[PDB]
Formats: sequence, C-alpha cells, structure tokens
Amino acid sequence: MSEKKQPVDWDDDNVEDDFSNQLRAELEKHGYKMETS
Amino acid sequence: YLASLIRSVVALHNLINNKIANRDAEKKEG
Amino acid sequence: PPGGGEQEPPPPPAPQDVEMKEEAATGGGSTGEADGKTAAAAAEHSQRELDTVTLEDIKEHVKQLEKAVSGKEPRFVLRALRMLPSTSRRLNHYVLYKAVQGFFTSNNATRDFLLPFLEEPMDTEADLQFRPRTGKAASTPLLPEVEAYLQLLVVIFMMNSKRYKEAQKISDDLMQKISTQNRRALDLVAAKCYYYHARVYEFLDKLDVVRSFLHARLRTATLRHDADGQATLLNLLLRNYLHYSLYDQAEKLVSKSVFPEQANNNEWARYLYYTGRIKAIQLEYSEARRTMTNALRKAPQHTAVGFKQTVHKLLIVVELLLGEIPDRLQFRQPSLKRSLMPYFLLTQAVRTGNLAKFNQVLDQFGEKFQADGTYTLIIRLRHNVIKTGVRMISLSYSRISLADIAQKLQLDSPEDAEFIVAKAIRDGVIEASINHEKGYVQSKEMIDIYSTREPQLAFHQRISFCLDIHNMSVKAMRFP
Amino acid sequence: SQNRVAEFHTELERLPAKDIQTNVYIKHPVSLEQYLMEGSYNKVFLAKGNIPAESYTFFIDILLDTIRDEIAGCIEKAYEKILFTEATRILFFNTPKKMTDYAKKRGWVLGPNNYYSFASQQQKPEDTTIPSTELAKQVIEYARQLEMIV
Amino acid sequence: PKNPDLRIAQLRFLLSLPEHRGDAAVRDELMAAVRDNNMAPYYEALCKSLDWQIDVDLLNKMKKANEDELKRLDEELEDAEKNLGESEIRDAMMAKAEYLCRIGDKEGALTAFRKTYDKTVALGHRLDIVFYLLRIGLFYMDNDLITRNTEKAKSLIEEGGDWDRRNRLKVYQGLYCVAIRDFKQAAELFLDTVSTFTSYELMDYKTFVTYTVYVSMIALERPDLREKVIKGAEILEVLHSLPAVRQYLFSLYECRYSVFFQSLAVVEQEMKKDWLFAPHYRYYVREMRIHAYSQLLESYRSLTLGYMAEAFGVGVEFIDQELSRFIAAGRLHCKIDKVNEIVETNRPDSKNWQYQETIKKGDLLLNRVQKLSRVINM
Repeated sequence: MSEKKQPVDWDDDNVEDDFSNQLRAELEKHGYKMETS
Repeated sequence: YLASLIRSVVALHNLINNKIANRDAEKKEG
Repeated sequence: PPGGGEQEPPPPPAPQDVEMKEEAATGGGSTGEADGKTAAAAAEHSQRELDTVTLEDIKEHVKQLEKAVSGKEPRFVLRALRMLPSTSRRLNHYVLYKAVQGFFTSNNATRDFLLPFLEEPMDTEADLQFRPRTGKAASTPLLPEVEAYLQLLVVIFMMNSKRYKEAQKISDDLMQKISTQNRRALDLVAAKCYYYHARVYEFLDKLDVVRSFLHARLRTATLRHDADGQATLLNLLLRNYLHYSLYDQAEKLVSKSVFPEQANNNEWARYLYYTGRIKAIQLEYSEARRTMTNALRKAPQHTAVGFKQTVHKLLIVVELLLGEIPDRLQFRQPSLKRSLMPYFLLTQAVRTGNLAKFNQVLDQFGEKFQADGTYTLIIRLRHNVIKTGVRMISLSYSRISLADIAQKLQLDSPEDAEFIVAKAIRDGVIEASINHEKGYVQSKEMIDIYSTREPQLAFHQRISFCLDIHNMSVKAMRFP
Repeated sequence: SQNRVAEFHTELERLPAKDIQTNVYIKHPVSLEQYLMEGSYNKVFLAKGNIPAESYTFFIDILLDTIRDEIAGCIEKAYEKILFTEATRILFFNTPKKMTDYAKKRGWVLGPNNYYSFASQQQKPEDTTIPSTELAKQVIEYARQLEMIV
Repeated sequence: PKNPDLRIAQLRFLLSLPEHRGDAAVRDELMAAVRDNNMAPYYEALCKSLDWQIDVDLLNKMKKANEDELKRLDEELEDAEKNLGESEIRDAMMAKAEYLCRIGDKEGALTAFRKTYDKTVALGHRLDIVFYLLRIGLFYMDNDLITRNTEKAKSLIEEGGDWDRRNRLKVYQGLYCVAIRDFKQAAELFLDTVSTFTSYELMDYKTFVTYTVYVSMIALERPDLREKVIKGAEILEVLHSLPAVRQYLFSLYECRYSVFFQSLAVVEQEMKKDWLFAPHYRYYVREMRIHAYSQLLESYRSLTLGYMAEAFGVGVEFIDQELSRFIAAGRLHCKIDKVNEIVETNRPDSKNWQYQETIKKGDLLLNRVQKLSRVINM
C-alpha cells in the first residue's frame, strides 16, 4: 500500500547500547587514582 | 492464563482447516 | 527500427492476455457475488480491487500504444448485456478488439477521445447490472490520466472525470441499491478523487471545496449504516485539516464520532498516527506515546512502506521529553539514512549536558526539522532537560541531601532545586518525599509486595480477551 | 495569565518566524512561559519590569498572583506543622497581610514558625479484605461464558 | 602455509594505528616484504608508510621470470598431456594460483581458484580449496567472502570425509572472536584443546590458550567454570609457564580484588595491541568490572561503602560514581544511599521473578494470535 507520504528523501558489531567518551581509559584513571592515597 | 489460551489456539486451528477445505471444495467444482 | 520494431513483439503479448483475463475474472466474480450471496462483502472483490490498486497501476504510465490497455475502452464502448446473446457479444467484442490490436492498429485515443470513449461507453445500451464494472472501468482510466506523471493536460481532465464518476455514484446510491451495498467499492473511488484533489491542490488551490463535499459525503453515510465508508472519510478530512493548514487544530478535537470497531487494519494505523499527533501537539504525553507505539506495530509488515519513518521521527521526540529511547537499537537499514543525521545527534546531546552542542545541532538542522513539521523540540525540549537528571537521581539514590543535587545537576543553589524537585513530584515523574527541615530527600516506601490485588486485575483482562477470541472464532465457521 | 496553558501552545502554531527572530511583542509571552516551565521563579519577578508595549499591567498583576498561588499549591503539606519562616523565605511579601488570608481557609498558621491546624496526610485504608461481592460476580461471569454456547 | 604469514597482518595493524610506532615493527616488516617477492601488496602500504626505495625493478624482474617459467611449463604440459580433473595441468595451475595468493593481490588468485574448482571431482581437493579461500578472506577480513564459503564447506562437502574438519572448528571461532558478537560461541567451541597445525593453523599454541581463557571468563563466570578451566590440566600445563594469566584467573576466583584490578589493567593494556581483538577492548573491561561488582555485592544485604573503599581498591567517590553509572543502566541489581553511606541490596523473590516473566511472554503471544486472527477472517 502507498500512502503518498513521499518517504524517499558500517560494522556488524550489533547494538552498542550506550557508550560515552571517557577519554581516559580505565588503566589511566585507576593508575593515577592510586597515587593520591 | 494457562487454560483459556490453549482453548483459543485449538479454535483458530479448526477455523483455518475449515476455510481451507471449504474454499478448496468450491474451486474444485468451478 | 531496431529499437521500436524489435521491441514491439515482446510488449504486445503480455498486456494482450494477462490484463484482459485479469479484469475478465474480476468482473465475472463481481457479477457472481452481486447476483448470489447478497452479503458479498467477504469475496475476492476486495482482493481484486487491492490487486488493481497495487499491480495494474504501476505497469504503465504512457497511453499504452498498440491498443493494449487503451483499447479496452473501444472494446466495451458498445455493450448491451440484456440477454445471453447481448452479454456473449459484448465479451466477443472485447476478444475481437484484443485480436485486432494484436493484428492491426485498433482505436486510439488522442488525449481527447476519452470522453467519447467514456460517453459512448455509458451509451450504446450500457448495462446497469454491472454498475461496479462501470465504476471500475471509469476509475482505472483516472489512474492512467492521474499517474501519467505529467501534470499537463490531464489534471483538469482528471478533475472533470472525477466529478462525473462522483455524480454517477451519487445518483446510483440515491436509489439505495438493495442487498448490494456498492459502498464497499465506492470508498476507494472516494479516496481516488481525493488523490486528484490533492494533485489539484498541488497544481491549484487547496481542498477546501473538497472539504465541504466530503462533509456532505460522510453525512450521507452514518445514517443508513456504515460499511468502510466513514472509516475512510474521517481520516481523509482530518488529513486535509492538517495538510499545510494544520494550524487548524481546535476543531477536530471535537470530532466526537465513534471510530468504527471493525475496520480494515491498514486504516487503523492512519487513525492512530493522527490521534497521536493531535494529542502530543497540545501537551499530553502519557497517552500519546503509548497509542503511537500501538500504531507502529499495528500494520508495519512490508518492505519499507515509508511512513514508519515519520512515526519514528515523532516517537523519538515525543518520548525524549520523558526518559530515554533505545539509543542504538532502532537505527537499522531503512531509516538509518535520515533519522541518524539529526535525531541521533540530538538524543546524544540530550543525555550529555552539552548545551552548546545542542544549539549547534539546532542551528544545523532546523530547516530539516521545520520541513518535517515537528518543530516542537525547541519549544519545549530545550527547556525540559533537567527532568531527565531528576529521573536518574530517582533511579539511583534513595536518600540524598538536596544540597548535593545542585553540585550534581549544576543548579548552583539549593532553594530552586527544592522548587524544581517539588514541581517534578507534583507532575508525577517521581513519587519521592521531602523533609522540609534539613535538606533531606527520601524515596517512597519500598515496593510493598507484588502479589496483593494488583496481579489478578491483569488476569481478568486476559480472560476477557481469550474468551472473546474463542467465541469470535467459533461463530464464523463453515458458512454453507 | 488565566492559566489556560493548554490552549496557549495550540495558538502558537500559526506564527512561523515572527515569534523568534524579531517582533519583541510575541517574544515576551513565550519567554515568560519558558521561564515558568522550569522551576525558575525569581527571574520572572526580576524581569517583570520590562514590557515592550504599553503597561499591560492589568494582566501582569494577575499573572503574578496566579504564579504565587500555584507555587503555594505545589508545596502541598500533609504535616500540619511547618516552620512559617520557610514560607517567609518564599515570595509571600507582607508578614501577616496575606498570611491571614491563607490562614482563614488554608491550613498551618499565619507566620507562627510553629504551624498548627488541620493536616493533609492521606492514608489508603485498604485493610478491608472484602471485595467479595464483586469478585464473586467476576467468577460467576467466567462460568457464564464457559457455557450457554451450544 | 598457503597465506605467506598472518603475522605480517598483525604487524601492519601494529604499525597502522600508532604512527609513533613506525620504528620497531617496520624493521622486520621490510625484511618479510623483500623476502619471497610478495611485492604486489606492499606498494600501497609504502604509499601509506615510509616514502620509497628503489627495488621495484629487481623484484619485478624476478616475479616476472618465475611467472613466465611457470606459464611455459603449464602450457607445455597442457599441450603434451591430455588428462583433465586431478591431472597434471590441475597441479600446475595450483602452483600458479598459490603463487598469486602468496605474492599478488586477491582478485587474480580468487579467479584462478574459481576456474579450478569446477575442474575437480575429488572431495579432498575441494576442502583444500575452500580452506585456501577461508585463509585469504580472513587475511583481509572480507566478511561476505568467508560467510559464503564457510557455509559452502560446512554444508555442501561435510557429509563424507571426516576428522580433517577439526581444522575448521577453530576458524568459525576466529571469526566469532574478531567480531564482538557471540563471545559465548567462541568460548564454547574453543573448549577443545587438541590443536593440530602449530602455526600452519595460524596462531601459536600459547596464544591459543590465552585466547580461550580470555573469552571464557565472560561467557561463564561461576556456573561450573572450575570444572572446565580450573580442572583443565591440559591448559594448566601451559599457563604454568605464563604467570600473568594464572594470576588473573586465580585472582578473580579466590576473591582477591585489588590484585585483580591490577591484573585487569595489564590485560586491557595489552589487548589494545592486537588485530582481531582491538575493536572490542572497551566492551571487555566494562563487562568484567560489572561482573566483579555484582560478584562481591552478592553475599551481603547491607554493605557500607567504606568497606569497598579498601577491600576492593581505593577512592570512595570513585566507587560512588561507578555504582551510580551502572545502577542507572539497569544493572548491579541494588539501591544506594548517600547520607550515611549504606548500599542496600534488593533482589526479587523467586515468585516475583516468575510472575514478571510470564506477564510479558504471555501478552507477546497474545499479540501474535491477535494479528493472526485479524488477517484471516477477511
């Protein structure tokens, strides 16, 4: 069925859920968290 | 929830078979 | 010669036979179900109309030279169908026109002979018994003249032919056909006419005249009964109310006609999409999201139908205001090209606290947002971000000092934090409680138990459903 | 001002560009609406003294009163005792001029700092275990639709 | 092997992403390139890598000399010998196609294998050719190619000759590991540890064991993890030589968390430098951290976060922020408090779990019977 709505205007890793840039990798954050105390 | 359900699925199965058979017997004579 | 003479043999054979036998079988079935089994709603009539809507329409746009489909009119132009020889000779005339077209050049219409192929078609002792055939063979010439995709020397003819067919069907139903209910076809006709009016309102002034005509059209329905008639007229009219004149909203809010329970499933999706749009634009968000999701799964099963794209571009904004979407779940192969460029950048900005990036995306894609007719986002989404933060605080902590949310939600002050949390609780986003003494915010009581009177309230609904289904099934079993 | 916010936005659809880029007259009310959608309030009273058109105060006074009473209503308090000084912090202005007005009908006390009055605490009282009369109806109904089909 | 060296692939990756590392790897990468005269691939890489050195002339002349010698041999053979199928001409053009795979691009080699597959009648040769296709496709991670030919091998041929197939129960898993999806599959088919070809089957034994351990710690945590890996003397042999990995396992199992985070930081750092695994390092670290958090949170019902401040690492605020992030996402099944720092765990009773499962499974099925009944009956 046609609705006259003119619809027409990379990795197979699947869902990525939610990733947000942390920049510091865990190794850096914990590596220098320990230094404080 | 576990006794009504398997009482509806059977009824759908019977209806499907009935429509199939009745239409088949119709077009066979046509 | 090598491109016209050599390509002539292949084309002529297929339209000579397949289309003719198609419309032959459809007309035979229509005559059979109009003669016997007066309750002919359940038949291949609807399937034939759907197939003609789907298949025959797209096979050709040009006037179908070599008298393949343009010849049908000169075939049935003289039809008596009074007695056995009259109907037999009309079928023989169809066959002979096909044979002549495959042998020599049959009658051709030069963009002006369609009226004589339409006036004489209803002339020459035409048969009223095949009123549906008259409608079908009159509407099919519309789509060629409609879907000519030229919009020159055919839109005006489309409008005139549409008016002719409308008048014919109105005069036919003025007799109130008995045990036939031709409305089962008429509806499609109606939709078709609206098509050209939109095309007309795309080549000329809008469909307000159509609006008056269709108010009259549904008024002449709903009186005797309803058979798929009003179920189409309602969504046609509120389509025009919202068609670039959508600024009108106040009225349709009082369209209090009940929507018929038993309708073609495809239409229910249009109805629920428009109901969702009207609910959300006037700031109700509880019902809007649930009814819109109910719409999406109602009839989406097709290879990229197209408006699913639009419902998704709405459900994302309408539920952005209240929570979180499936952030990466729904960006798959069909929608990916559109949705991703603006909506993904948005929801990504929204979860983060970057206001500047929000402004950047808004500046970039405001034109696209207005083109889609969903520019509510700036109106409310920009100024309702803090609701999500409050929701997250509700989900995690259970006892917190309100002096801490300020540093957690960059409000810089505790008192306005008290105000905003109080407003949120009143709005019902969270049911926490406040100790107005020492900056204490506490969650509600623990979930009491999940098995006291709240469960069985659901099993009652499910029984209603299941027993209803079994009765519906058993009733309509084996008609003969 | 007359707290028809539902019909506010539905009138704002008609104006495509004059409501944002320029034309201060339309700019003012939508901006105030946005200010009052967030919990921000003091900014409203700060910005009250800037109206592009004539005074129009005949509506701005009513708007201020309605905002005051709505904010008061949001602070719905089950406990009859709240410190009146907390209300004094809120934009109630005169210590007893309008405190008496709320005191006449609303609960708590008028600037006491130890409110005494009726309480707004609500208890479900769902102890009763007898929905028996209707639940029996439901069960009999199921038996009704297990039969009478022949 | 048929492919010259998967090692070279690892090297090109190790030199590609870090530009700073364009010193150590190239030192023997250039040697591997110049040897064997597998010149055709490196030209573009040299356009991407260091500029140029004049050796294309001699490499071209030697490759052309071998090419023409082999071609004259094969044409003389086909003009003097008139047998088809598994005859001499077949093996001559096997030599040609193998030389193309070893040296040139993939297009000519794959076309040669396409024109030779129809020539065979012997199943062993068909298995060998699909193995060649698998190796060359996995060299460049050409997904569709290997997806097609794996099905080709596993369906069209694998009904006759047997046991020469265990060479493939470790390639399905090479694919399932290079892509993030289905660590469960790779964990449950790297279960066998009688590996056959030591380097002809790509990677060396020890690397194989490190990979099976790495994947296994995710797909199964303590649902009889020990009876599969802790009691596996066959891997206890090789991990007896590697101290890091055994420390990692026995740190997670014995509930010794500080050393566990030290070890995990090391593992995350080294996993960064790989070819098949580099895309998924950041799904690993997070899905291990959360497993450890829920493993300790079990066996308590009212914990004080001052206790995790030391028994698990350092930094009260650090564990605060991490717990917040993970609880918000619907994991770490518990609740939190802040005024007096008491993490309280809530866990559904069995009955509530079963009720919640049914309430959705049932209505999903009801929706499907609804649509079925609507389509039928007009």
